[PDB]
Order: sequence, then structure tokens, then C-alpha cells
Amino acid sequence: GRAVWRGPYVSVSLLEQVITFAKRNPEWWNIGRFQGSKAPEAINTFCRSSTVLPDFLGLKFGVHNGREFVGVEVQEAMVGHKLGEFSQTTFR
Amino acid sequence: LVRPLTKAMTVVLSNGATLRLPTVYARAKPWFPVMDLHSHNVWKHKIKTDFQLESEKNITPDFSNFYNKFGK
Amino acid sequence: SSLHLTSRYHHMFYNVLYREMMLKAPKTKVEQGPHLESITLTIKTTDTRLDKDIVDKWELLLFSLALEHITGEPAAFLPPPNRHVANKSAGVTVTLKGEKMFNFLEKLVYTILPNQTGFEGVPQPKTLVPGPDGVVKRVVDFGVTNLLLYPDFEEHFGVFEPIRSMQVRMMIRSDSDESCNMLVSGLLVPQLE
Amino acid sequence: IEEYYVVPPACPPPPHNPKTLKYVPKLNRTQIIARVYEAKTPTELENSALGKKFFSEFAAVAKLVRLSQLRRANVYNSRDDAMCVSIYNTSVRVADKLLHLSSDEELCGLIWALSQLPYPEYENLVDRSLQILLEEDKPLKTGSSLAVSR
Amino acid sequence: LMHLQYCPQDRLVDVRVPIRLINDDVAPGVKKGGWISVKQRLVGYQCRGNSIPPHIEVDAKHLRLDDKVLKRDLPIPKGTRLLGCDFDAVVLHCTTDVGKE
Repeated sequence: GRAVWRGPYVSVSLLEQVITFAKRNPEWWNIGRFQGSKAPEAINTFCRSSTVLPDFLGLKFGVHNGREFVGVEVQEAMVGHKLGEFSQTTFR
Repeated sequence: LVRPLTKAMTVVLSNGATLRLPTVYARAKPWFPVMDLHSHNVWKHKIKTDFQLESEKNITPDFSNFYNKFGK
Repeated sequence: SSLHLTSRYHHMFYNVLYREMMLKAPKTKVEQGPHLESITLTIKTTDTRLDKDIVDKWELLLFSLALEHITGEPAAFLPPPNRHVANKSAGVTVTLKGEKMFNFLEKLVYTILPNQTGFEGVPQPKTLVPGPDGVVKRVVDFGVTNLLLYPDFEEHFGVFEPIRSMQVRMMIRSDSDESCNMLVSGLLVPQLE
Repeated sequence: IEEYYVVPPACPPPPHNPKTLKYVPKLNRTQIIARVYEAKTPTELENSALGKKFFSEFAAVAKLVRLSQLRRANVYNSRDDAMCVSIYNTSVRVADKLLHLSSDEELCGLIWALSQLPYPEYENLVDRSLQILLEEDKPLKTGSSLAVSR
Repeated sequence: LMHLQYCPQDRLVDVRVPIRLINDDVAPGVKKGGWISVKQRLVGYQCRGNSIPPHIEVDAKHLRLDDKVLKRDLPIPKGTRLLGCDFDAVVLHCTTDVGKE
């Protein structure tokens, strides 16, 4: 994968989406997210190649798969992977 | 039809306490379990003090355990 | 005599734990309180490497010997499923009461259960059909999947290699399911809920 | 193949439903003591105060005191002797559990009753009563000479 | 044949008192299309000779569908008490079922 000494990749567009979300919901971002409350809304994105951050913990992401935005709620075990690994593009 | 003789062995816990427990065979060296009741997380009392309750109520975001893998 | 002839848990239950339960759950009569009656240990063919519902007794001698080491009392073969089959059994069993019951519980909780990987708590009790005496009894069932954690099967490992798992049942007499949980907690056995 | 059972729910009595339409008046400590003393036979003494509500420390003392009077004043057969033995055995055991709640007069009577009765003394009932009254202040403040005399 | 009991004014007697309904026409359940079904016409009471209730008056003016009135809710006039221990027994039931006939 990407060389560890060069760091991760995260898209700039994804960061802007999260920053706007935090401003809209300051109370949940600071306190609610850690007591266990669910996110008040979801963030739709096309950034399937971005890495999942633990600051994205309790966040709900709608990841595009070609047709719709598949909901993905971040868990601790999903840390370190790409958003595109949890949104399937083919169906049988 | 004949029951076996039961002997005693010394078992040392994580806290240094010793217990005598039955055993079919005899062991001269004390036995050290890998995990005991005190070390295991399930056997923990749920009584909390006011100081602990206040700490849980007042928590601010802490993002260190992730993005540290970057700064290195 | 340098022999284990006492019982730590026996002293704890009658001299320490019993009074505490009375304070928590007052009852009109002294004898009206939680009591542990017996513990049954069973090994069936489905818990062994042998793949057959009905097996010969000479194939179950090893498992019967294993229970003797664990419990210190001889075990017995299960009754044949039918009169037609006589020399074949379906497992072994042993029942303990009194001091021997308490000693087994102490060793299991303190040493073996904490070293079992996937343990969170014992299931909730189940109420059985009252017998002719009209007494309601509750049973708590769980299994031990790693029998090679006892320090007794190390003298001859190759002999005891096939020993895999065992099932345990406890019978409790009490006025309500909540009382059963209180007794189990007093025994230092976490309950899964 | 193992069936399971469901315990039927309990039946709490409805409120405002009288337990009885008969007239059963309330009894205080004074009335119970009078009833216990006004007994003529061991059977009446046995039935003068029964149950944990009436068979209290003061009732146990009264039974022993009255039993001594009846034993001295009358001669009994085998059946009545058995009744007297039952009265003594139960009263002392109750005293051994509620001794700390007794009053000065009750303790004075208990010592007198135990001395008169011929049955074996309980564990240390006399010694315990002496210890409580050994402060030397209760006997001096005992207004009723009856307790001191006993 | 007629059986009678000598009943002074100071005696305790066991009487099976009938149950009566009041304001059954004005009820939400009846208006919707339901009906009030009586499961126990008579209920046991212990009464004194001087006070025997001619009947028990149960008001159903505020009963909707699936409303059940149990023995606990029955009035207990002065000088009488309910008999037996089988409380929590259905006496009235406002329903629409007609027995599935």
C-alpha cells in the first residue's frame, strides 16, 4: 500500500464536508458523539479512496456505488480502511 | 468403585495470595495461573465513586489514538 | 495429615454469605432462602472426537477417567437408550453434593473459567416442572470448552489428548428467579445479561 | 425433550376489603399481661399469648412468673407436666433472644421465676440479667420495692 | 321445594349477589358498535343479616372496546367483604366478538 513514512491519503473534499457537519452540530460533535448518540444526519460523498478516520466515529456516511449512496456508520474496527471497501458496486 | 486420594497444592494469585486446592497428583512447585479472577476484567465490581462519575460526565474530544500513526 | 480435607466455600456460604442474602431479601422463615442443591457434570458423544450417537463403553472409559480426575469421585455410564441395546452407552455422568460440590465450584471459578477465551457470563436460570413434592427448582447450564486447562492432565498428556469439553448444570431452590441471581452473584459467577 | 414450567402470579388482596367482619379488638401490652396472669391451668397459660406479635419479652417473663405460682400451688398429672415443660422451654428461648429489650422490673421477675422453677437453667440467663443490673444505678432507682425484693 | 335459612340481624351469611349495569347505552364502546358481555352474573359476598346488598351497581358509562372489569374493581358496600381468592377474574368485557358462530 501507500508507504507508511509518507502518510495516508485523505481527499480535501471529504475534509470540507466533515468541517461543515461539525459546525452545524457543535453539541453532538463535542459531547453527544461520545455518550453514544447517533448522528443527527448523514454525509453523502464520492470519496471512495479516502481512509476512515476515528475522528469519523459515530458519523454516518453515504458512499456512492454507481447508483445510490450506501449508508456506512463508522466503527472502531473499520479504522485504517478505505470508504470504498464497505460500499459494494456489484450485486448477484 | 474406589475413589482416588485427594492431595493439596498451593496456587498463587496475581495479588500474591495463596490458596490450597485439591489435586489428584502432588506438585512441589506452586502453580501460577495465566489469568485469575482479580486480573480478568469480567470479575470487576460496578460500584463507582462520585469522582469517577464526574470524570465520565465531563469528557472533551480526544483524537490522539488515530492520527498519531501519521506524525510518525 | 498434609491432605485436603476441608472446604473453603462451605464455610463461606454458611458463615458469611447466608446472612447477607437474608438482609437483602427478608423472609418469614430462616430456611426460606437460596440454596445450592447439586452440580451435575456430563460428557456426551457430541462433545468428543468420536462421531457416533451410540458407542461402546470401552471407548468411553477414557472420558470416565477424566471426570474422576476432575471431580475425585467415580463416574457412571449413561443408561442405554433402549432395552435392545445393552453393551453400548451414550456418555458418562457424575453428580456431586455437599463439600465436594463446593470444592469443585471454587477451583472452576478461580482458575479455569478466567482462562477460557469466550466467557462473559452464565445464562439465565430455567424453571423446571415441579415434581410430586411440589417444589420449584431452577437450573443454570453452561459448558467448559477447554478441559486441558486443569493442572492434572499434564502427567500423561498423550493419554488425555482427546479430552475436549464438558457440560455443567447447577440446581438452585429459591422463591424467585431474582433470588437465584443473587445466589449466583454471591458465588462469584458472572451472569450474562 | 424437557418441558418447562411457569409459576402462577401471586394474588395480592384488594384494598379496602376487610379481612374479617367479626369483632376482634386490639390488645396492648397491659391487656396481654393481665390475660396471662389470669390463668388457672397449664393449657390456659400456654394459650394465653401465642404468635410473634404477643409472645414478646414481657409475655415470656409473665408466663414464667405465673408458671411458678401454679407449680407451687397445685399438683399435676403427666399430661399437665408435659405442658409445663413446653411452657418453660419456649419462654426461656424467647428471653435469650430479646433480653436486651427487657426492663428493670422484667429482669427482676425473671431471676425470681428462674430460681423457683425446678427445670434446668438455660445457658446463662441469670448471669446476663445480673450483668445488666450490675451498674448499681438501676437497683437504687428501682422505685417499686417489689422488684428489689424479688 | 323451598330452602330457607334462619337469618337474624346479627349473623354472617354467604350471598351470591347479582351484578347490574348502569348507563350501558351511553358508552364509547356501545356507540362504536360493541356490546357489554357479562361473564359472571352472580358474585359471592359475606354479608351481615342487617345489611345484604340487593344487587351490585357497576357503572359502564366510561368503558371503551377491550375494557375489562375485574373483581378488584367491584364495589364493596359497608358491612360486607368479597369471598374467595380467585381475584383478577373477568366480570365485564366490552367487545365486538359474537362467539364466531
